[PDB]
Amino acid sequence: ALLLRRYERQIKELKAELAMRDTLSGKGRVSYDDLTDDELRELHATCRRFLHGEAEPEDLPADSMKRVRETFKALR
Amino acid sequence: QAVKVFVRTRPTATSGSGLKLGPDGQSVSVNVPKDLSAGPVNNQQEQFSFKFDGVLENVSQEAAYTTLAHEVVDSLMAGYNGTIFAYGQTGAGKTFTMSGGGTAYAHRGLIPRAIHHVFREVDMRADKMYRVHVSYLEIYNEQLYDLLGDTPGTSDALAVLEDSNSNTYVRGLTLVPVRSEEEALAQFFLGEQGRTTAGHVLNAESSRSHTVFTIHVEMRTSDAASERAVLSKLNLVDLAGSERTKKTGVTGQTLKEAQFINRSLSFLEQTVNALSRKDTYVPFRQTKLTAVLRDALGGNCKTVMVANIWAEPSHNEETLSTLRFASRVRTLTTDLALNESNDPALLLRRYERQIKELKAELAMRDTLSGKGRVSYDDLTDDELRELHATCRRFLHGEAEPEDLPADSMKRVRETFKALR
Amino acid sequence: MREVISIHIGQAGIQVGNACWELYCLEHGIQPDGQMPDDAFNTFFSETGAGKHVPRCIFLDLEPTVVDEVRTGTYRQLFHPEQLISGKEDAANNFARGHYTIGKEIVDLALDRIRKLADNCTGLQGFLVFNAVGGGTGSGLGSLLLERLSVDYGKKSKLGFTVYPSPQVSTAVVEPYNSVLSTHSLLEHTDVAVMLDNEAIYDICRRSLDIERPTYTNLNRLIAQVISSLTASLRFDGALNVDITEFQTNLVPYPRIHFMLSSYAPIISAEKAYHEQLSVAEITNAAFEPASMMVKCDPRHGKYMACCLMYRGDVVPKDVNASVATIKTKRTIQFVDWCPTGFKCGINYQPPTVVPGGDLAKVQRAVCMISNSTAIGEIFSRLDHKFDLMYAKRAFVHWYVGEGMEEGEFSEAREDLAALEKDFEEVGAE
Amino acid sequence: MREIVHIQGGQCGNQIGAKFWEVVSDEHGIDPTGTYHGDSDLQLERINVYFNEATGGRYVPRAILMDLEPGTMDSVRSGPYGQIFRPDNFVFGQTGAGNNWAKGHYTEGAELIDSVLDVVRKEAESCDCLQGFQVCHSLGGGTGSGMGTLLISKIREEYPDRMMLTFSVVPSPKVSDTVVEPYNATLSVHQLVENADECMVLDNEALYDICFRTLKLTTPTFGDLNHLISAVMSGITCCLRFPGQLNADLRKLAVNLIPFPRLHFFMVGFTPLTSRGSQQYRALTVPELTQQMWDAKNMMCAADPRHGRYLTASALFRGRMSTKEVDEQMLNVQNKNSSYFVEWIPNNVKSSVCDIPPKGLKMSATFIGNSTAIQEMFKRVSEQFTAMFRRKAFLHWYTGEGMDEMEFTEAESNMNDLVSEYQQYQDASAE
Ligand SMILES: Nc1nc2c(ncn2[C@@H]2O[C@H](COP(=O)(O)OP(=O)(O)OP(=O)(O)O)[C@@H](O)[C@H]2O)c(=O)[nH]1
Ligand SMILES: Nc1nc2c(ncn2[C@@H]2O[C@H](COP(=O)(O)OP(=O)(O)O)[C@@H](O)[C@H]2O)c(=O)[nH]1
Ligand SMILES: Nc1ncnc2c1ncn2[C@@H]1O[C@H](COP(=O)(O)OP(=O)(O)O)[C@@H](O)[C@H]1O
Repeated sequence: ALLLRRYERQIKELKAELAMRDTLSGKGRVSYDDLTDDELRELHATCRRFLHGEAEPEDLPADSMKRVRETFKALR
Repeated sequence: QAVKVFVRTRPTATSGSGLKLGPDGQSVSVNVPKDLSAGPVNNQQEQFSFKFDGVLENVSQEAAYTTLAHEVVDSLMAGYNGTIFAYGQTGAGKTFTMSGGGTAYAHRGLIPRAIHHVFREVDMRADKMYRVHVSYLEIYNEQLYDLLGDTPGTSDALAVLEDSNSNTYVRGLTLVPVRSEEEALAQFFLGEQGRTTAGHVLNAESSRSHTVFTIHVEMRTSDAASERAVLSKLNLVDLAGSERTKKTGVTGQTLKEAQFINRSLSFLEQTVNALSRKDTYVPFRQTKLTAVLRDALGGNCKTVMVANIWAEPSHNEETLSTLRFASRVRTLTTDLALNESNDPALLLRRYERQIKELKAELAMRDTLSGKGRVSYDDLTDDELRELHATCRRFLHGEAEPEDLPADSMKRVRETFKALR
Repeated sequence: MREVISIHIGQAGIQVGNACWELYCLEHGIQPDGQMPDDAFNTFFSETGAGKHVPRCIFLDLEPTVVDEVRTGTYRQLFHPEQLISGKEDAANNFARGHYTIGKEIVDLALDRIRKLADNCTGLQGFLVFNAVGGGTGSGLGSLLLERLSVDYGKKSKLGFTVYPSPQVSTAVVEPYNSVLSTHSLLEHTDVAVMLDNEAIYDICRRSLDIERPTYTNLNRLIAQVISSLTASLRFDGALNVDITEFQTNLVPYPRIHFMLSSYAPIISAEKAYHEQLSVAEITNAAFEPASMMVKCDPRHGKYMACCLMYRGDVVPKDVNASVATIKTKRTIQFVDWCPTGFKCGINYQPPTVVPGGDLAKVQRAVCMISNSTAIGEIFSRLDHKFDLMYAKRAFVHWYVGEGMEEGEFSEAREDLAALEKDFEEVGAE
Repeated sequence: MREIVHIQGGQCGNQIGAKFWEVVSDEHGIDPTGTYHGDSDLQLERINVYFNEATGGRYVPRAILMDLEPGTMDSVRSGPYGQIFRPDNFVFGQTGAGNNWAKGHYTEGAELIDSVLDVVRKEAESCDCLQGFQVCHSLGGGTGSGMGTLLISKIREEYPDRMMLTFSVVPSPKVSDTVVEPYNATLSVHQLVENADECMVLDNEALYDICFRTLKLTTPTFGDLNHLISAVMSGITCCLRFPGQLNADLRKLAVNLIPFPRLHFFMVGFTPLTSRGSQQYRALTVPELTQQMWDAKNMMCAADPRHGRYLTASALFRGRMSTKEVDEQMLNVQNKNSSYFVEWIPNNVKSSVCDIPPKGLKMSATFIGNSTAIQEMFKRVSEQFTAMFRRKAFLHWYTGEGMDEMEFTEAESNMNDLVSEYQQYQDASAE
């Protein structure tokens, strides 16, 4: 209710402040709000056997928990 | 997201004169015999061909499940909705497909195999945590009679309510949580006992009620803690047969209810017609069947209709009616939205996590910018990378500077070359 | 069958009861002795085997003089001798005296009498509680009686026809105090409260009846006429029957807000009578004129929320519908955005009788308009200032405390009427 | 031999039913003491539709009157035809429902409904063959709407296949009688959509317009409105009671009128409605009757058909008339006003003819039009219901009777679904 609205307004203000700081920073990266394309995590896990990488500021949930512990140690 | 209208044919143990054929598993053709006496060389209607998403001339229930609803159940565990409902002739094997005799009752039928695979999936996906509910309601004479739990038999407080959060549900329906396969089987077999079946000439125990068994899946992530939860459905529906109402005759709850079954089926077909025409409103309230399947057949649900047909020398008319309905159903295609819970506490916790991580990262970057961030440090201590690789089995952090510790030492040397 | 039990508390209650019972006796043809030379009296009178009719009323007071005037007056054989109840010491304009000290035994006896009256009722539409907010007998004893009735009887419709202090003119000094206290008391117990102001009724008498020298008898006669018009559908059949239980459902939007302005029309003497057509539209316009209100509360300040119209006499639904259509199309009258209907029209075929010796004329038509409006918050605004102005330094507070109260009760009442104030502002604002 | 069980509900319903029974007894030549005094074989031929024979020659109506307050049926019994009805068919409570649909449907109607169904079953089982029930009542009233909907639901459960006809007085558009009219109407329409097979929508303001513009009356009381409604309720079933050149019973009218089950609300009108001044000045011809029929002003519903589209329209004519005349006139009407008629129905006309016109009238005709114009009546009622429901005005009265708040939202959803249903078939295109 009121708590939800206030917390959402605080989140929006924090996002605006982060954007304002990125404006003076080198470049405007993604807001790191969420990861709708969870298939990107699977793509990163697959590329973990090759040369690739994408972390950015939020580290992307620590590289998606290190590609889900490297696909659970390659299915053990 | 398309509608996958499959067709399944009843194997005639008597081996009647079968006129159907399948050349490639996609198309089915029926040749009605032209009446020689009636207007010689003056009839001109013999052939009727249709194309569907699959035909099953004679297969076991295992094969039927594998080719029918495996993808739909997989979508259900992937968060999508699902709806498999059967239609066809009375005694054509609608109930047989929809959890019928099968073979030996040992995970046979469609619903028991479905719930077996559901719980196998829940066990295998030990990462995410699931909450499985079941419900089993019968539409008889345009009245909703819940079977699970107690059976009032009076349609008390049972009403289909509109989409609270983009899915139609049933108010007053006894939703039974399930945590093992055995109680799921027990609830389903209780429904099997409780449903109304009556004697009939085509089928010894005809199903005189549209039964709906909904498996409600409530996802939660591996970390859980109120993140991406709930709001997934899977409706397994066994409709009642479409009787010609020329053999039954007896009004003693064999014809009076047959009229209701026919009206519900005609309303369903009219809804299908309006959806194929893609008119604006396509009414769903004209019967309890369309009310229950409002989210299905449209909404955000992956529907796969099953058409149980019976190839017999005199069943050609009913078979063609079923095939025409299935063909007109194939026109439809619905949406697939990963709807999840709208819980207030869920939202609050999930984005207080957001606000705390945002302020933590903001403080870290502000301190690095103000006090000073030192890059290219500890380049000689490979023991730090070794410790990071060891702690990858646990929950821990890494150095943010120097390209995030060189992508966490190239993901700990690709997880020690995939654990060697 | 459709019986309504009448309670008259305090001097003003008993003195409007005199007018009310004279009016009922005249309407039913009941002679003052008790018997008259079908069953339309059942709402107000219960007939005995001998043919005498006894009214279902209770005259409650702590002062003996007002009751004794009835006991010695023409209506001595009419009312039940025990139904006339007298106290020993007056409450002396002290809410605490009439609510805590003297009121106890008297309200016990009153509850016993009311119980035995209700045991004589086949059906029971409700209670008509008539008192004067602004006096200890009226405020305190009436509040205690209403509390007990709500506790025991329960869901019966109690209509409190309270007389509130006028904005400027008044007869008592501690009137704001006991008015605020009784308002707090009856905010939660009476189901439909009707506000009446002596100042507004005086202005009505002066402008419409041309009575330059109005008195309490005249005020009570108009009040009795309003109550009779309100109850007319209980006794006489007509098109669009409206019921006591229907008043709340069609007039009270929220349980807290149930204070209602009342207005009667036409209000004319014989000399001015039969000089105007007195059409249905004209009398409806007059009833919705601000000057015809029986409360000093200009409706132009606020917004009408509900208006129940009670027509008596030769009134036809086409005429009432045209009149109300003109009312709605009029720009001066404003309803809230959330009540597009806002109207409860009711008609009755029995015109109100004329009391001989009164100033009201014989008119074939009559309108009793009872309106729930947010403008009524103005009177509470006046009293909440007149109260705290005395209260900050605690004038007359020793008197009230000496009969069993605290500044806690005064502060609770003051904040409760403040809650009513912001409630009115809420229901007014979009 | 196809009987009709009449039920009256609430004050408005009871008054309408009393007037209807007066008109029916007049048309059958029955005096208020029950003895037949018509001197015509056809009047007694099919009297069993509405009346039963007592031990003597008395003929008592097959009517059942309900109320929660006894005053209305006291007035009915004091009325001119008050003694014909069964003394046992007067069912009353003690305290009236204060214009509260919740009281009339859940709290107070629950106790009286058992007695009502007992009397209804007693009347219905006595019938040889039952065409169905007709319930006259008003939307926007406590006991009327509440008990009407509850009784209709119970009778639907008991006799699913029997015809259900309802004469509901929808609250008027412009001037409203009770404040809670939108609440009661919205809650009652939800029940009528699901239960009542055939429903007639009537508005008091439309009746006032018809009686002031065509009848040109000066002081039209409720007796006159009830008389017009009664004339229509007789005209709808005169094909059951009298020989007809092309007869059509209630089920035939329902089949030919209702395209889709939920669209069973009809605006109706009666002809020839002539003012006293121009009675001699009007010429009784079938073209004149049809011209007056298809006028929007003749409609007893507030909605005017010009805004909407006629899904279907039936006309039950009465009198010695040419079927060629009738069919040609209505085909001409359809051709001329094709814009107002649905395209995906080739003929929007159900014409029926009866050989016995009402007394005094050489010819007559009752009209029953199913058009999407009723959309605007439902829309207006929703425009009021939502305005009141956003602030929950008067909602505590309904909530304290044990009705959930969710029921109001569900009823509004159903009503808006009906509105959009009408809109879809208003602007639907062929092929
Ligand atoms: N409208 C109207 N108001 C009256 C009439 N008589 C008295 N009042 C009002 O009644 C108020 C006081 O009434 P009561 O409290 O009953 O007077 P009481 O009977 O001596 O009892 P207490 O004053 O409480 O001791 C005064 O403020 C007057 O304004 C009347 O005849 N008509
Ligand atoms: N046609 C007609 N309508 C009436 C009559 N009396 C009342 N009404 C209408 O009926 C509506 C609802 O009143 P009603 O249902 O009878 O009240 P209830 O019986 O207490 O539920 C009101 O809006 C009136 O306008 C009448 O005699 N004839
Ligand atoms: N492989 C099969 N496919 C279809 N029907 C079968 C098969 N094996 C047996 N049947 C028969 O199908 C019948 C089930 O019909 P059912 O679906 O209950 O009819 P309805 O469609 O009226 O519910 C059983 O009685 C069984 O004899």
